[PDB]
Amino acid sequence: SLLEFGKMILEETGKLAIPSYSSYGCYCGWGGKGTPKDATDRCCFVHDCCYGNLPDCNPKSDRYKYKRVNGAIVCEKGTSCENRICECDKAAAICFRQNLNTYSKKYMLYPDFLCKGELKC
Amino acid sequence: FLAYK
Repeated sequence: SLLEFGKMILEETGKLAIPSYSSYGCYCGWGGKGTPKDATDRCCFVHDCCYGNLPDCNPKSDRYKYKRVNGAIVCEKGTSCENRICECDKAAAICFRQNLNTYSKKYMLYPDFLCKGELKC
Repeated sequence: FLAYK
């Protein structure tokens, strides 16, 4: 679920998901078009594709269970949708952590008209 | 904070 993914992002990165990732670039938090602006935005593009792979799941509201094993995120077994949604969110949180070194505040509230073209998942 | 994305 969205709130759960937000907490995972905060725990991972130390950034609050809103406002740090909720409107970043072309893909983080809204939008479906254009070339991702940077590696962080690419994480969101891939996460959007990940959710897109699950058209009969509901990642915004469906809560999955996961644990931290030392630092490792381990998705615990729930329904197939929860397992799949968890792996999507785990990957995005890791991706965000891997790219904090290039995260740029200049892409927060990035305007829609600068995001053009379909990029296929 | 830390819902969205």
